[PDB]
Amino acid sequence: MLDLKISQSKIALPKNTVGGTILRSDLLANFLTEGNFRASVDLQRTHRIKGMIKMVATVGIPENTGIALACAMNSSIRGRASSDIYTICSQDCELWNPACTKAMTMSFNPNPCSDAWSLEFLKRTGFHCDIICVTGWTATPMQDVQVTIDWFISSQECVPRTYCVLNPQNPFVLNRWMGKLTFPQGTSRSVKRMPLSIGGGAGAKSAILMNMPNAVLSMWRYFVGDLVFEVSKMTSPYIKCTVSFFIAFGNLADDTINFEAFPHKLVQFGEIQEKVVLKFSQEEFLTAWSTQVRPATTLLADGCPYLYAMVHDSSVSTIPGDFVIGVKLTIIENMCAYGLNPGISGSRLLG
Amino acid sequence: MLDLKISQSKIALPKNTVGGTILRSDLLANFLTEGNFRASVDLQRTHRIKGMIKMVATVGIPENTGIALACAMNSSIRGRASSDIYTICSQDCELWNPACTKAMTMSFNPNPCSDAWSLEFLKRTGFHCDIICVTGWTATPMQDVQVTIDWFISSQECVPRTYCVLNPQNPFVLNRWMGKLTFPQGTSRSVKRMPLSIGGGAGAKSAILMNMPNAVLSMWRYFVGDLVFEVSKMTSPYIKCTVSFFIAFGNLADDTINFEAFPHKLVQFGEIQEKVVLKFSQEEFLTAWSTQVRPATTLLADGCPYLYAMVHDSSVSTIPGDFVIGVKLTIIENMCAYGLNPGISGSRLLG
Amino acid sequence: MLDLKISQSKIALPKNTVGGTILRSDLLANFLTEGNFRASVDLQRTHRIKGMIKMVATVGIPENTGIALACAMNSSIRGRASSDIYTICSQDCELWNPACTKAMTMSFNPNPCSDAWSLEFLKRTGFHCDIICVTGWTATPMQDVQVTIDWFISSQECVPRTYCVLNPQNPFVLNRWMGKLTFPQGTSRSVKRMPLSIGGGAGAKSAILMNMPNAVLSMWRYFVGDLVFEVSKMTSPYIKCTVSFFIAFGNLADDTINFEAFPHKLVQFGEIQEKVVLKFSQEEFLTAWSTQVRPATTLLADGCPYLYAMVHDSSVSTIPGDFVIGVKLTIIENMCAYGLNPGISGSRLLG
Amino acid sequence: SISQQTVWNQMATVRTPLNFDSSKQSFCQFSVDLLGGGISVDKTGDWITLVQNSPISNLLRVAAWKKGCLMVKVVMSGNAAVKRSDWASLVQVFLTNSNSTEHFDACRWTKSEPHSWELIFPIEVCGPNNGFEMWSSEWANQTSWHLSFLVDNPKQSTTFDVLLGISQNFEIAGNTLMPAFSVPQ
Amino acid sequence: SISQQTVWNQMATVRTPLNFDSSKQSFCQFSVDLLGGGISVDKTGDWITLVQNSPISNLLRVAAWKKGCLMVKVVMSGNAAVKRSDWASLVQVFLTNSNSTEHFDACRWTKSEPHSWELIFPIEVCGPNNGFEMWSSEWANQTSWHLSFLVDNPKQSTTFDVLLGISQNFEIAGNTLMPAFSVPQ
Repeated sequence: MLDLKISQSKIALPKNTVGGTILRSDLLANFLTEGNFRASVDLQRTHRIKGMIKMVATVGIPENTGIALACAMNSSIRGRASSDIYTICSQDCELWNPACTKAMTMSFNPNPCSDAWSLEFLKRTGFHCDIICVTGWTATPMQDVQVTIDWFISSQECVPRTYCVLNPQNPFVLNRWMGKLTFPQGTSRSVKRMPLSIGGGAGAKSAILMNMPNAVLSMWRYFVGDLVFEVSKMTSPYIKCTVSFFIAFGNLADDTINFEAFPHKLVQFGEIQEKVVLKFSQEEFLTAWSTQVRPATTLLADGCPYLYAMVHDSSVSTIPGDFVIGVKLTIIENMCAYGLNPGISGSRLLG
Repeated sequence: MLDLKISQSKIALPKNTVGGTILRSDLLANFLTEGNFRASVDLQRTHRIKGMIKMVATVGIPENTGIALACAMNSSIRGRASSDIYTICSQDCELWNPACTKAMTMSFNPNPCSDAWSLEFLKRTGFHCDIICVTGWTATPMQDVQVTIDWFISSQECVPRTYCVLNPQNPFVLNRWMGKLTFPQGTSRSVKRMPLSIGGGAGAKSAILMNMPNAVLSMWRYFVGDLVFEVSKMTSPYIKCTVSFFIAFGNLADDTINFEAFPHKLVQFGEIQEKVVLKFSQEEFLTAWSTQVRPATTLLADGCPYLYAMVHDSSVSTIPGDFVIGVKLTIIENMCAYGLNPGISGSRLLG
Repeated sequence: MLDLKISQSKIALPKNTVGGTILRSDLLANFLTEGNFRASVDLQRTHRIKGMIKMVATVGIPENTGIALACAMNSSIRGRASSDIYTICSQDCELWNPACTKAMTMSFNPNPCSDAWSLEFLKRTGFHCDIICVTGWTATPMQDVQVTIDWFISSQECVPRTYCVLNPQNPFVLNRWMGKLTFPQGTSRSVKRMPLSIGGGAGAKSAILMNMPNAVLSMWRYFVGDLVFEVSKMTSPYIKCTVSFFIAFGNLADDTINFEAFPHKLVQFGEIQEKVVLKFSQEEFLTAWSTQVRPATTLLADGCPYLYAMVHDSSVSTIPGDFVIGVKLTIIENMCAYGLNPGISGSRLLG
Repeated sequence: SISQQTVWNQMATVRTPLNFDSSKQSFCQFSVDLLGGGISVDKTGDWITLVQNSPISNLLRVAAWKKGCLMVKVVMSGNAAVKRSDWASLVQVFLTNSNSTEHFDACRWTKSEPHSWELIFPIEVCGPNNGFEMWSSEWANQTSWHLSFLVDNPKQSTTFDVLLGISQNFEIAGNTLMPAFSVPQ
Repeated sequence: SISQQTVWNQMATVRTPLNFDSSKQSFCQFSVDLLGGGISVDKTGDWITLVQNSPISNLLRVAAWKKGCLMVKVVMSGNAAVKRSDWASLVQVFLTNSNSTEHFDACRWTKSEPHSWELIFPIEVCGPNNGFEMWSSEWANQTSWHLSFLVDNPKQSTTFDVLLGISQNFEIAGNTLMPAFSVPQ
């Protein structure tokens, strides 16, 4: 490690940070160029590098507070690009809560087309890095905080990740943000409904947000597959809540008593636990469904399935704050798609 | 155990205790004489005892507070002896934080010259015991606290520990307090520099504090060895901080960017974890260095190495208080010393 | 190599440089700190280095000119130390003529007492480096010249070189400069006489120059051994001359016809050849001779042998300049010394 | 074995009272507790005494159990103003394990060289523990080693320096809690 | 092993200031840096000092790393005109690794024989490198060996000669660049 260390960045995290807040957004080449460490001139005087870039971020905070940070890598950027968690998280992005995880690691290949990169390549290509706060402090710290990131050239070789549009691989890596779900403290069910007609991007105001893997799925007309979701605790470990997940249609009433007669998954997090991976297999879906539904479509007229999330018991704590979790559809296994999509204009807004 | 129990002491710990505060300082013979337990008259009517003395101290406090206690044993005492953690911890002394450790044990041989002791021997010899608070409460308890100590005659035989001044053993048991380091909450580096020219004792005001093992090392002119440090968390587990340790010279500036290009160790404590043992081998030292440097020597003119400690990321919490750790150089392995030391007058103050 | 490269120095060589001229005299640590190459931060962030320091100097000049440069390494320096070729060449020093050698290499151990060094050690110890011009240009270049030195950490381990004063090793490394001999163009014999009573240092004006290995030999009263001399061509390869070397006594006349009836060695250099190693075995010496003779001693009263050098044929060229060679007694094999030397005041001046 | 030639450690410097009054009595007395580290003096005037905080001086005061040899060197530097012909002074040195007079002397010397003299001798610590002895412990009615001086004519034999040399076999065990040692300045 | 009996090397000759003024102060002081090769004196008058360029004096000044034993001999040749009965002088000798007063003495002597005396003792060089020590290097905060003299009554104890004897085990490494050594005449 030490010898393969190339740089070190210190990101500032103000005690009053809010969420949606960009901690730092820059050219990856600039994060990789801070400080003179062992492998620094090598990084600069070497024409091809095969090891992946590895980063180690550290910062610890007490259990009676929480905050969700996301560190995202993207091949390029044009203009005043969106910094929304949805847009930035499709390539290589890790989301973490320092209250649960005091040191986070991530290795990635900056050149998905091949197996090597260059620092020049990173500069002239515009490889980008955004570090944003996805959810603010549950309880504010006494003082301002700081996250230190150590950068290394890994011994792990780079491997390509390309997408053949009309010939998806298995599994299909989607990395689509499904939304940020909040369950306010109390005995409320707070039923959440995330549509599975994920084509067309994420809704914005008279606009749409878009990322590459979501754009390739939008090319197809109908699809099915085993869906894998990654659920993250973005709030303090002091706010407890048992969430129930299941597949159902938009037209069921919030007060449907036997919602849990459907196949479901109950999620409770341990103090220090922050992630849970849910997997809904194809046995939950009778047939493929539309990749896109026109945005104006009502819950009553939607013929496509939904990922439901609701409070099983209650959201409780001794400190103020809603229980908040983030849902990300990581991969689709044994996917199956039909036909080409002409396209529908616009899409619904995520959570 | 029960049958080999000889006494029980109850030490008072006021909710407002501060640190440097002596909870109880007495003749060991007096702690061993409280209460009538199974082995009590045996302790008094037996001329030689080969089992070590074992003590078990208990007291638990919640994780949102902390306090560091030290229980130290010394062969004798003359006059109004110093009670500073440095002076009292060289023979047999255990330092603990009830927030992490709710029951502490310690076994020792009161007669380092041989393998047996007597209660009479303890009385007429002046064997001493000090229980002091090294760091006060991070957050004060609701009420006053009390620590209960159960004393036993162990089944473990006593073993001698003697020092041949001009012929050190391997390992050399030093037990020298290097200081109490405080890192205030914030994004500050708070660089700490502990000199490795540990000869001559600890500085005091127009005085020097001294303990036996440190006095024998001061007899030699130059030395090197694998240094083993024991780092203890003396504050509440709610104040989080990643500390970085490395060897370097006094003349580097606090803002040296690539401090961590040197071989270093990053330390983060888990909620309930309180101790960490660092070991710096001889590969970190080119040659032996002075056992003593004259006190007035500047950071710029010091040609001997230093143990550096600094904040890697930041010191953060939701409750007030600095992150505080205590450093103790326990043993020196494969030590190597050169020449006899005429002596230099006085020494620098520890942390 | 490339990866183990630590620095690069560029030494200026003015077209009018003269000889005795110091091109650069500095702390070795400063030459090793110029430029940021692959192993640069390693050199600075590593406490012990076992590889030797290797340097590669390059500069080429045409055959119709010449100049003798010397690059010398010494453990320390006190005050306004002498920079004379004699004083500086006893530890690790290479002498070269760019007209013959266009790239020169040298590896050395900066810490003769052991097998490792540090950059800190180099700085605080005062390890010194002098680059001097021993002989000026035979013919001046068109423009100013520059010598580039690349510095590397070698893969070759460091090995100690210590001297036990009253117990010389075999061979004994002396590295004593015997003088700079000049043979002006013409048919003259130009007889040269270098005394072998090399103890007491080199003469200066009402002073003596001294280096360590010469100082240890001066400790003994009488000595003999197989003497190894290294003869270097310090002038342009265009000035040709056949030099004849032999052992004889000071009292022979310059015109002794059968000087060459004695065992001798004839030296002629090829265009590109610059060094020749002469070796005079003990069969040339009947007994040991004085280590020191009092300076005022005449050629007629000197009972110690001499290394003679004279022109065998003639010194000839088509360009102006004397034929100049430098003689250095490198090692003494199978040496044998007798008694301790009280000392004689002062010594004769070298060539 | 760590060792170096000719490196002793200073332990004490006792300067005879400047205001000694020959008229009341002719001599004066002081005693150095070698293992305990103390100096005792007369009420004969104002003594100037000092225990150097040298490595050995520090070690001895803080070492609970001791055992082995120590080398002792006493150097008397006197009044250089007295002509040699007028020297009329002598100092008696006594080695005892205790200050009580009920104890006999282990050794005894009398030095009278003009202006200066030197006295070197070894002492050895043997105790009841395991050959280990604790300074004046009430335990086995343990003891120490005191070097006492009776200085006849304090105005000539004015100064005394005591140096200790540690032996290859000196061995200690345990720590004695002591108050801070004062550093002059 | 090269060796010969009774062959030492002269290192220094220090002559007390001829214009010393008894009235201002009674003693005077000088110090010889054994390994560094320097002599330091008082502002008490005009000292006549000299470091002989003997083989050992030359070797020590130029040897970067030293290690091993050396023999030291000090000869005091005084004022023969003073009648023995009038001798009233003494000189205190101190061995210290540094000139700073913050350093205690490795050894101490006091000589007062009339007209002349001699003092012989060994010193040993131990350093951090590999038992090797560099003269006063800032490196491991290395040091040297200084022999200091406090001469009480410089008019009687007038002259001091220092001779060094090399040991069978003295070993050195590396070269220290020095400026030319002055040869008287």
